[PDB]
Amino acid sequence: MFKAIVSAATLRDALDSVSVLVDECKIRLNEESLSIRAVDPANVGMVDLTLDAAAFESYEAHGGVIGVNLSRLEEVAGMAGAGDLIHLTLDEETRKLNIRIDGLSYTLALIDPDSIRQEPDIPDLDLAANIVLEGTHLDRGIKAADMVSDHIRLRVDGAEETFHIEAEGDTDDVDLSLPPADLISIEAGAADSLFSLDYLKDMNKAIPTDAEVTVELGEEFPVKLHYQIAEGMGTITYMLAPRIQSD
Amino acid sequence: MFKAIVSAATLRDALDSVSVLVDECKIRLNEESLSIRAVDPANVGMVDLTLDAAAFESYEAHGGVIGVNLSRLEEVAGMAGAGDLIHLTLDEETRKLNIRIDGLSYTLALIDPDSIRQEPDIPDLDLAANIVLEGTHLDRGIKAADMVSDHIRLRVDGAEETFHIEAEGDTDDVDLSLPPADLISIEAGAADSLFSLDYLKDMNKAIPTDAEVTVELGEEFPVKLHYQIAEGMGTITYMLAPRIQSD
Amino acid sequence: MFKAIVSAATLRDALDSVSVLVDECKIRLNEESLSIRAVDPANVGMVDLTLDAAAFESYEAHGGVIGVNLSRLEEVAGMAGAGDLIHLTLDEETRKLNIRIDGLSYTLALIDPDSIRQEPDIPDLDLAANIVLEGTHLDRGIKAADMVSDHIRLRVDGAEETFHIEAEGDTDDVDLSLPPADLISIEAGAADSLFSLDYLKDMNKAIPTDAEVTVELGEEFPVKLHYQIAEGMGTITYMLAPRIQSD
Repeated sequence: MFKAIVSAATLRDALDSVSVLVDECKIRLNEESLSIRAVDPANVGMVDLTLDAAAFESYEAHGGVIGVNLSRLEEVAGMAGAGDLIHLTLDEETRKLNIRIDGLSYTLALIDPDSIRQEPDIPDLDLAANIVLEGTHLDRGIKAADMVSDHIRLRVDGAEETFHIEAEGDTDDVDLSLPPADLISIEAGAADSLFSLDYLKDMNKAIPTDAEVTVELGEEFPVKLHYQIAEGMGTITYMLAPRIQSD
Repeated sequence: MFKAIVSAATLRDALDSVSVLVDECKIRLNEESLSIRAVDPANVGMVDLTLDAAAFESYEAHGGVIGVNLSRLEEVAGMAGAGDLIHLTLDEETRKLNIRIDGLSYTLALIDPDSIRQEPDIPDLDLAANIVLEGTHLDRGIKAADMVSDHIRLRVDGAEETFHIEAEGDTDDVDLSLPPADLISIEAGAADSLFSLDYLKDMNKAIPTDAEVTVELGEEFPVKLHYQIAEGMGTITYMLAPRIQSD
Repeated sequence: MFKAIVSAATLRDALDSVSVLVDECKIRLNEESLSIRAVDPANVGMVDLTLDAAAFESYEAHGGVIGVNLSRLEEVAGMAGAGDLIHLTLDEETRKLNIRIDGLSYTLALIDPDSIRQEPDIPDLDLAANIVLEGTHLDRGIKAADMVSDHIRLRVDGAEETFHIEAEGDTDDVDLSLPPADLISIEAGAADSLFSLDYLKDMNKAIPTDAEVTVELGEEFPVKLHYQIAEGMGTITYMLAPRIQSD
């Protein structure tokens, strides 16, 4: 089994992230925690999720991987609230998924990990010009590029260190300017990258305010977003497809 | 006339209940209070409403029955709020309906009771295994069967006394378990019944939290729901069509 | 340039008013303030807006008129909140529009005032039977005529001084009765006028509660609505097409 009392609040954060990109979850429950990670069909979105130590009151595991009917758990798990603790009880078999929340017991027929889709790996990369900002201003920067230009610039190094999420389009443009001051941390390097704002939309559509956003900036490569979304108890790594940077 | 200062809050509760099932209201104003009650066209829903003593500051009556343009009063009466008192003034004629709320006077041409539809009667039944629960957990039990199975089980007597609103469907199921403790009252009997969750949906779609739900449980028969929805000033009796109980 | 720190709250009030009727804004920035005013295509709505002294912390002007891509500024300006101060910086050219809000700089290609549409003038009229009421009861009066009758009566002088927004329609009617008392001011005259409730809808769809509504009442003529929508810092003058007053 996988014994876990999970704070209710850790439920929508974990199972919603990949949603944007996959419906079916291959699930990995390892001895330190249980993680998640897949590429959407168009291969334009990869969010590696790693769930951490003591995020539930207890738990026991040894190997034990599951593909979950993510398309079904998605709304059923969301019918619950944060202030509750959750149980993950899956020792009987892999065809069912039992969960306990507010007196309600669930039984879901689960899929064998081996017949869904190949599971990705870690592009092994180390970028320079890494930035940080809170999710509220990061999504608000997205909301500004969400209609003028289609894709978002993360222009880094605008006269040595600087960031910019701007978008050029016919007869209208937009620039979000973000200096040092009151910007948690900086790594003042040289990289800037392009990305498609839409495939960013579905991604930060779930990130209101108070989530530290970390952007690994490099030149024209998949940008890495490192996150701890809830009380500071989780990560959601999003890589979006680059774009040629001319304009 | 029918002189009634009705607390605004008693307006949406009274005229919304049948809505789910009928558009046209045959209305009965008797000397203790004025009540309501009809079967939807598909004959899969009957909510007998009985309005009680002193729910308005005053009132006078002697016979006097009305069929109301329920399809029109429905949104006009809902344009008002609870914190107001309402007047029911209908002595001039039966072709109009005058009501007073916030300085706004209304005049509706009303229908003669005798040309709409037959008005039902009280199935005369006394069931065993009667249950009680608050509307918030009752609708929340409905929300759980609202997508896995189509109809809701009220399984009563799961090893002598017990209740369960579970729903079986291909490769996925669900069970809501409800013991004694912190369940206002019980009548520990033997009956369990099936019902269609949809025709329950429209019914408890209006019941958030804090409404005592009373379920007359028997075996495969129309279940009776007894209610006092607002400050504890009204009833809405819902009978939903049974279903064969195999599964 | 036009130097203006505008309270964020003055942004949605100013640019939303004409929206209901025009998409393209011919903009007039005069030495006391900058105003706005045009007739919708169907010529059934004219809202003359005049922005006043010190509504921004500072400003400089000399002539300088602009036609704005109102259809684009409309959602971009609304992506911001009230608690912010705004800058109107347009000295470089008339092809662009630069605005500053929360670190985000904007650049919009602007149109030359001379190629959009003729700009109206002030019907020069002085009516009698002028009324006043707060936007909350005025829109709530509109919400009552919004479904029974199509157009709203402003019947003035119902037995010397009185107001009424009533609407007659087949087998159903409605009347909103409004006396002296607790009705800020009156001018007890003789005029009553008709108007189309829809073209009033889009107009007071933006007026919740606490906005003084002033209705210049006369007989069958375009009614004038004088307003100060926000902390008491703006006007929106709406003239709606009369209607024959029979019924």
